[PDB]
Amino acid sequence: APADNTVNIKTFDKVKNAFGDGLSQSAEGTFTFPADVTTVKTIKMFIKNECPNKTCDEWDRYANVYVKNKTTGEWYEIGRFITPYWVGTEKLPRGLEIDVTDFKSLLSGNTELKIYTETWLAKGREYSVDFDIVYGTPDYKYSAVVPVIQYNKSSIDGVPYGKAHTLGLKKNIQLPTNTEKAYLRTTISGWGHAKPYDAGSRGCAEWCFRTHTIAINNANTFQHQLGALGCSANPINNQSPGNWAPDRAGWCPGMAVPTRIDVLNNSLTGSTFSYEYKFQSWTNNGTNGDAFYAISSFVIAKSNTPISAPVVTN
Ligand SMILES: CC(=O)N[C@@H]1[C@@H](O)[C@H](O[C@@H]2O[C@H](CO)[C@@H](O)[C@H](O)[C@H]2NC(C)=O)[C@@H](CO)O[C@@H]1O
Repeated sequence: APADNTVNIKTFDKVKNAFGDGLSQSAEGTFTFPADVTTVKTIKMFIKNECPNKTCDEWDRYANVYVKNKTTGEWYEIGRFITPYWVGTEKLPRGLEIDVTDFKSLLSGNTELKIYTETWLAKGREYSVDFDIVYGTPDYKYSAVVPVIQYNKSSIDGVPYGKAHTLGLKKNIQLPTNTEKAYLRTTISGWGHAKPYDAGSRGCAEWCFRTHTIAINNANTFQHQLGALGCSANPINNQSPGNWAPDRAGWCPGMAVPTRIDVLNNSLTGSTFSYEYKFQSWTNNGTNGDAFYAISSFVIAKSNTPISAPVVTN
């Protein structure tokens, strides 16, 4: 049979995210992706950060990429990473890799993308992003994705962690009746060294290890352990003198923030069910700054027959 092909799509080419008068922390652009995605098996996004000769904002910054929903105009976070300290991603020839297959329905035709870095220096960060589309035979011909929650405009725009009440994490999701497979895609990272510290002088939410929970129809169904990823083993090991090696809770400097995939029960199909993201209980005493969990959680619906995006309500 004709060999299944892989197409590479180049979009951002050495774009700069920076902070300054005539500068911008984000860069957006429209790129042409093939129109038909019915045979797309995988899409890999590669982010190359060019930071030669300490020419960039040397801090380990929060950064992310979005695809625009052509009809609603809403930006969906397709990938998130923390810039390495001092250097770029040169240690990785193709750059940081994040699977964005879940968004194949949005990556068709002239598609608008946005890349942001929470950079506060004019030096900023420079990137080049390309995508590999691998065609073959996906088990499901059609897919639809919609965000359940997105508190991710920046690290400090994440959900405040440790306050008396934490609202905005509960929604209702309505899956199409023709849904054959459904699952959640979640990306969460913590900011801050808020007190009280955990043993080991670990403040929240950057350093304190936590396991969060997703409850479906009130039943605790999935668990998200934000533990040690093994930052010392990071291939981008040229980050010193920055504090790159110790483990943060669920992330590392110079590494993509992990994508958590939770497969929903087929009994949920053709139903509206409750979704609730619950952070592990903690109370900020407010003596050492804030704590925030930048989070985006999407629900993907797949079927061999055309499927509309699931409906999310409060
Ligand atoms: C990924 C991560 O958590 N990075 C931290 C940065 O966010 C910190 O930078 C500080 O970020 C806040 C919020 O954007 C700014 O208000 C603050 O000015 C900025 N501070 C500096 C010195 O750039 C950073 C420093 O605390 O620590 C990590 O890099």
